[PDB]
Amino acid sequence: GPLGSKYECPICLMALREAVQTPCGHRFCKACIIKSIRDAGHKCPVDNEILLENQLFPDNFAK
Ligand SMILES: [Zn+2]
Ligand SMILES: [Zn+2]
Repeated sequence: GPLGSKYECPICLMALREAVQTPCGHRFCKACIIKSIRDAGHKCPVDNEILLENQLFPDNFAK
């Protein structure tokens, strides 16, 4: 639809579910990134940095 993502998961083009931040600094949905790294390869699709499941940390939005 509208073009212009604001903290969005490019994998599903949906708003971030549970928001898991990578060490790369990119936040993805807690499932989309997992199903992209243990299925295709361990990388963030945007910029191809090596991403591991244990390296993912849910973002604290309670601040
Ligand atoms: Zn997603
Ligand atoms: Zn990245």
